[PDB]
Amino acid sequence: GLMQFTLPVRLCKEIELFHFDIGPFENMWPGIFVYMVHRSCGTSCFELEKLCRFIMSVKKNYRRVPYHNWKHAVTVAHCMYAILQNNHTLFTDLERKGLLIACLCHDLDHRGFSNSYLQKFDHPLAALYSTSTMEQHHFSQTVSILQLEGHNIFSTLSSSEYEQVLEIIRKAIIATDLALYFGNRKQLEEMYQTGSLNLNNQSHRDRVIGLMMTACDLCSVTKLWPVTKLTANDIYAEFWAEGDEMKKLGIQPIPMMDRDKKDEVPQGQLGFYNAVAIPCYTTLTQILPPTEPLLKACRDNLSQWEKVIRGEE
Ligand SMILES: CCOC(=O)NC(=S)Nc1cc(NC(=O)c2c(C(=O)N3CCC3)cnn2C)cc(C)n1
Ligand SMILES: [Mg+2]
Ligand SMILES: [Zn+2]
Repeated sequence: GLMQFTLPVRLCKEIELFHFDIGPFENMWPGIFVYMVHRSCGTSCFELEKLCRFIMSVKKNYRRVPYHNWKHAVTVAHCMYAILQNNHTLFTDLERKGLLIACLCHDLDHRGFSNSYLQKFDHPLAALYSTSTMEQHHFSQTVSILQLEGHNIFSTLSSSEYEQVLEIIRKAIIATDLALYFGNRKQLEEMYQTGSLNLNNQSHRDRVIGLMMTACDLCSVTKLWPVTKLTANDIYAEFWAEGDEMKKLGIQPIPMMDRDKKDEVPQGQLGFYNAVAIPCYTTLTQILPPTEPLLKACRDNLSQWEKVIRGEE
């Protein structure tokens, strides 16, 4: 109970920053996650033994895919950690508990294919969950792992506190379905500009947690340029595999996913930053002023993608 995790000095300091990269040493990522729960939540939120057992089962159930992998899980949790730490007082004891767990769990057992590929493949999971297919899977896998023996990290919550935190986690994971992001951000835009946004309204909180989830999920666009650029390679390695599988079903993939259309990457990054990333971090920064570094770093990387187009790299 007196066993504080500590990190080497450069990590200890850099981890507080939004643009922190968790590094290539996989064996340090569990320790980094625990460090963030202890600072974000307290050293008493979770029985350490149960937490460590939970983390290692969660890790085991991420697959060896180029992008939607255990490193993505921890990177997304670290972004949520930075948001929580820069907005100390806005979040309940329960949201702080739930949201680092949701982020760690948000892509459990991902295979590196979109909902669309499953629906066109006719994957069993598309019959069981008609919308937000993978995301209902990820939540389902989260509940499975919580119900393994010695894995209930929530065991000392009351029955209703338990139900609230599993409900925070379920909405949080559903919200990582980017198809849902657009409406969620539009509504947050109106609510904030007409002045009706009320953080005491549970349905409003829900939406603000969903936008945080999109922001943390997309945080590859908010890293220093060399991190952003090398991640883009992993992201496209999955996209191109999915395009290949689309061709195998006899379907021209969208060009984003076609590996014969690599030259169009820089212009597709512009679209994505313009239609998705910048609007996301904009609305987030309006709602949560201290998250501004995410917007500023996204705009830096947009400017780095325009330089790629101008043959300046
Ligand atoms: C209905 C489908 O229609 C459409 O194409 N809409 C849209 S969102 N297209 C789209 C999205 C891109 N996304 C990214 O590059 C990306 C992601 C991302 O989308 N995901 C989902 C898994 C992680 C995360 N980080 N980064 C850099 C790029 C281009 C060229 N196009
Ligand atoms: Mg996902
Ligand atoms: Zn994700």
